[PDB]
Amino acid sequence: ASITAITVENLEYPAVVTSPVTGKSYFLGGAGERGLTINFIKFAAIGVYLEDIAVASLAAKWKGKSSEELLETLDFYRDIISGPFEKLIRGSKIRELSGPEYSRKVMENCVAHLKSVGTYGDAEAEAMQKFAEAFKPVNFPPGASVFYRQSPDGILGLSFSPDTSIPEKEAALIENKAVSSAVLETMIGEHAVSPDLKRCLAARLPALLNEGAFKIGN
Repeated sequence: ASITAITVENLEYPAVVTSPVTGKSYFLGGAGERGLTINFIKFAAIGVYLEDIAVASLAAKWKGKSSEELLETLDFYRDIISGPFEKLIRGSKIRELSGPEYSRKVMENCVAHLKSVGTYGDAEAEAMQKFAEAFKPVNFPPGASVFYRQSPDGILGLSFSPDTSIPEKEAALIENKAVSSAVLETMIGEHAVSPDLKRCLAARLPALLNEGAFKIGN
């Protein structure tokens, strides 16, 4: 039919979001849940937004592929993760979480990843320190959100909100190529814990990739 909003555990993810920081417009690629290993306890919801130009970019290699084919093609997610377009990730809590509580397990996966690809030098350790620091003064009562703005120019912007509305400014800009893609790498890349996100993107992209390009209006 047409692109749609996704609701996760009562956390609405709009079909379209426009960034107040770069003016770029994104479309919902998919949403997912993320919880713990104790009974599986769901803690947060996650939505991956891709800039509208991402469609033209992915078109040549992926238009025509079925959702079944996309889901199994690791190379599909590498074009999503490292594609020449901005990505926006919004994590919204189901269960209250302080900055550090949350930033804790996010940095875990990120540090691991960077280590397994040989890109975790001082610069990378420094950037992750700035990342931890941006989360310290923040708290995430259910409904509250963190917006990771992954710039194509190697910037990772960090925004925090009381609800699911997008902030007008960012609390921090982390300038490191490897780290900029790390967060998205941990959610939809090869060694992603939960399939939820990868499955959702495989499901909703085929419809789009076939309509050529896609511009979220003037």
